[PDB]
Amino acid sequence: NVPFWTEEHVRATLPERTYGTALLLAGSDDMPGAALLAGLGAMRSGLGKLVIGTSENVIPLIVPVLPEATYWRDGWKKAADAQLEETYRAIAIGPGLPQTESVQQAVDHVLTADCPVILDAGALAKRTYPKREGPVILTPHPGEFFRMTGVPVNELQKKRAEYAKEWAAQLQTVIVLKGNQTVIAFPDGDCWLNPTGNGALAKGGTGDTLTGMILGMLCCHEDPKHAVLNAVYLHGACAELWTDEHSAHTLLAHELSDILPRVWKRFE
Repeated sequence: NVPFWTEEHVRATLPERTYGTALLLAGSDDMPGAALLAGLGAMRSGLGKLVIGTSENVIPLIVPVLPEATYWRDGWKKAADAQLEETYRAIAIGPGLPQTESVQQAVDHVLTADCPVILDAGALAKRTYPKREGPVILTPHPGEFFRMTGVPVNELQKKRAEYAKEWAAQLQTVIVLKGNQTVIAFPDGDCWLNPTGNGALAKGGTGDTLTGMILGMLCCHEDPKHAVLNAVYLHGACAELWTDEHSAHTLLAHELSDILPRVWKRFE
């Protein structure tokens, strides 16, 4: 069946430490937290610089915790009106964003850039993608996969790998289908199962940190496929480290980012 992306694979593909500038389009007035979670995840993951295109009111909520980030005021809204005039190593859009047509407009404009693009949360919708050199990485939860494909959650959960591989090929996008054993399906037919992680991840916010982690690693890995696989793996590994001395019921998403420094070290 589908092979696991093992510690062996992680150790052989992680980069040895410019590291690129990433753009994170995330966070809105009622879902501001996602921008901080994704921002922390991204900056913890090897990038050189991070520009956060978030709503004006969200900026002040990020600064005290992540003073290393800089901003593109109302970036995700502005992205809906015109193509980006700045060059980025990788872009992520969706965490904390509403499921609206305006967000989809921003997605269309972002896709014209020459770099890997991650779509998550609010940026995930039933649609098709334009031919481009950079990979498009979708990170849906089962419910969002249903929104994207029409495949019922109850049906999807019975054949996760098959459906993920099926749609990654049909859409020609990378698909990180989250769950107990996250499936990573690539457009070229490659597919893997993530072996790390536990129920501590089944709580709001962990997906936002993952999106940030993928964004950051896309900036330090020469191979985007390895960046995605290693991000999903390390994200789960942080949750496993947490449960050694803490109850899986008590993890807060932002703590995965606090743990990554030591976990990553182990794989070097």
